[PDB]
Amino acid sequence: KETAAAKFERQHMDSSTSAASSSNYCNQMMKSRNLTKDRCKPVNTFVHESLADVQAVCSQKNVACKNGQTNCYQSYSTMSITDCRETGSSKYPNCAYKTTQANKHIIVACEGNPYVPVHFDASV
Ligand SMILES: [Cl-]
Ligand SMILES: [Cl-]
Ligand SMILES: [Cl-]
Ligand code: NA
Repeated sequence: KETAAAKFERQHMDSSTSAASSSNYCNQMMKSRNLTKDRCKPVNTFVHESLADVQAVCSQKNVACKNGQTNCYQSYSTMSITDCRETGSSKYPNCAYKTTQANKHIIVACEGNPYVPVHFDASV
Protein backbone atom coordinates (compact mmCIF):
# COMPACT_ATOMS: atom_id res chain seq x y z
CA LYS A 1 0.00 0.00 0.00
CA GLU A 2 1.92 2.98 -1.35
CA THR A 3 2.18 6.30 0.47
CA ALA A 4 1.36 9.41 -1.51
CA ALA A 5 4.93 10.65 -1.44
CA ALA A 6 6.25 7.30 -2.63
CA LYS A 7 3.72 7.17 -5.46
CA PHE A 8 4.91 10.59 -6.59
CA GLU A 9 8.52 9.38 -6.60
CA ARG A 10 7.69 6.27 -8.57
CA GLN A 11 5.51 8.05 -11.14
CA HIS A 12 7.53 11.19 -11.66
CA MET A 13 11.19 11.00 -10.62
CA ASP A 14 13.93 10.02 -13.06
CA SER A 15 17.18 11.48 -11.76
CA SER A 16 19.29 8.84 -13.52
CA THR A 17 19.21 10.67 -16.85
CA SER A 18 19.55 14.36 -17.65
CA ALA A 19 16.99 14.24 -20.48
CA ALA A 20 15.11 11.85 -22.74
CA SER A 21 17.42 11.17 -25.68
CA SER A 22 15.17 8.76 -27.61
CA SER A 23 11.65 8.41 -28.96
CA ASN A 24 11.26 5.18 -26.95
CA TYR A 25 12.02 6.70 -23.51
CA CYS A 26 8.36 6.90 -22.51
CA ASN A 27 7.48 3.41 -23.68
CA GLN A 28 10.33 2.01 -21.58
CA MET A 29 9.79 4.14 -18.48
CA MET A 30 6.01 3.84 -18.33
CA LYS A 31 6.46 0.08 -18.31
CA SER A 32 9.34 -0.08 -15.85
CA ARG A 33 7.59 2.14 -13.27
CA ASN A 34 4.54 -0.11 -13.57
CA LEU A 35 2.31 2.55 -15.07
CA THR A 36 1.00 0.23 -17.77
CA LYS A 37 -0.27 -2.59 -15.52
CA ASP A 38 -3.99 -3.15 -16.05
CA ARG A 39 -4.31 0.08 -18.00
CA CYS A 40 -2.28 2.51 -20.04
CA LYS A 41 -1.90 5.64 -17.91
CA PRO A 42 -2.80 8.29 -20.47
CA VAL A 43 -0.41 11.11 -19.44
CA ASN A 44 2.62 11.22 -17.15
CA THR A 45 5.55 13.55 -16.63
CA PHE A 46 9.03 12.53 -15.53
CA VAL A 47 11.39 15.06 -13.91
CA HIS A 48 15.15 14.76 -14.47
CA GLU A 49 16.41 16.56 -11.43
CA SER A 50 17.56 15.36 -8.05
CA LEU A 51 14.89 14.36 -5.57
CA ALA A 52 16.16 17.07 -3.25
CA ASP A 53 15.69 19.75 -5.88
CA VAL A 54 12.12 18.59 -6.55
CA GLN A 55 11.27 18.41 -2.82
CA ALA A 56 12.58 21.97 -2.47
CA VAL A 57 9.85 23.21 -4.75
CA CYS A 58 7.48 22.84 -1.78
CA SER A 59 9.21 25.94 -0.32
CA GLN A 60 9.06 28.01 -3.55
CA LYS A 61 6.22 29.94 -5.19
CA ASN A 62 2.79 29.15 -3.74
CA VAL A 63 0.13 29.07 -6.49
CA ALA A 64 -3.29 27.59 -7.06
CA CYS A 65 -3.62 24.08 -8.35
CA LYS A 66 -5.87 23.47 -11.35
CA ASN A 67 -8.51 22.05 -9.01
CA GLY A 68 -8.64 25.20 -6.88
CA GLN A 69 -6.60 23.94 -3.94
CA THR A 70 -3.88 26.25 -2.61
CA ASN A 71 -1.12 23.76 -1.71
CA CYS A 72 0.60 23.95 -5.09
CA TYR A 73 4.05 25.36 -5.70
CA GLN A 74 5.77 26.48 -8.88
CA SER A 75 9.50 25.99 -9.21
CA TYR A 76 11.47 29.20 -9.48
CA SER A 77 13.72 27.71 -12.14
CA THR A 78 13.02 25.55 -15.13
CA MET A 79 13.73 21.83 -14.83
CA SER A 80 14.39 19.05 -17.31
CA ILE A 81 11.16 17.12 -17.86
CA THR A 82 9.76 14.55 -20.21
CA ASP A 83 6.05 14.46 -21.01
CA CYS A 84 4.68 11.00 -21.91
CA ARG A 85 1.30 10.86 -23.64
CA GLU A 86 -0.52 7.95 -25.18
CA THR A 87 -0.73 8.13 -28.98
CA GLY A 88 -3.91 7.60 -30.94
CA SER A 89 -2.83 4.08 -31.81
CA SER A 90 -2.22 3.06 -28.17
CA LYS A 91 -4.46 0.29 -26.84
CA TYR A 92 -3.99 -1.75 -23.68
CA PRO A 93 -2.02 -4.02 -23.28
CA ASN A 94 0.19 -2.57 -26.04
CA CYS A 95 0.53 0.91 -24.66
CA ALA A 96 2.35 3.39 -26.92
CA TYR A 97 3.58 6.82 -25.88
CA LYS A 98 4.86 10.00 -27.46
CA THR A 99 7.98 11.38 -25.75
CA THR A 100 8.35 15.17 -25.48
CA GLN A 101 11.44 16.52 -23.73
CA ALA A 102 11.36 20.07 -22.48
CA ASN A 103 12.76 22.48 -19.92
CA LYS A 104 9.95 24.04 -17.97
CA HIS A 105 8.85 25.15 -14.56
CA ILE A 106 7.07 22.45 -12.62
CA ILE A 107 3.97 22.82 -10.43
CA VAL A 108 3.47 20.29 -7.66
CA ALA A 109 1.08 19.84 -4.76
CA CYS A 110 2.71 19.32 -1.40
CA GLU A 111 1.42 17.68 1.78
CA GLY A 112 2.54 16.12 5.00
CA ASN A 113 5.41 16.11 7.46
CA PRO A 114 7.93 16.26 5.93
CA TYR A 115 6.20 18.53 3.43
CA VAL A 116 6.91 16.88 0.10
CA PRO A 117 5.37 16.59 -3.34
CA VAL A 118 2.38 14.28 -3.69
CA HIS A 119 0.86 15.33 -7.01
CA PHE A 120 2.20 16.67 -10.31
CA ASP A 121 -0.14 19.43 -11.44
CA ALA A 122 1.39 20.96 -14.56
CA SER A 123 4.49 22.34 -16.15
CA VAL A 124 4.92 25.85 -17.51
CL1 LIG B 1 5.48 -0.60 -8.32
CL1 LIG C 1 1.74 13.97 -14.85
CL1 LIG D 1 4.14 35.34 -3.23
NA1 NA E 1 3.00 10.53 1.96
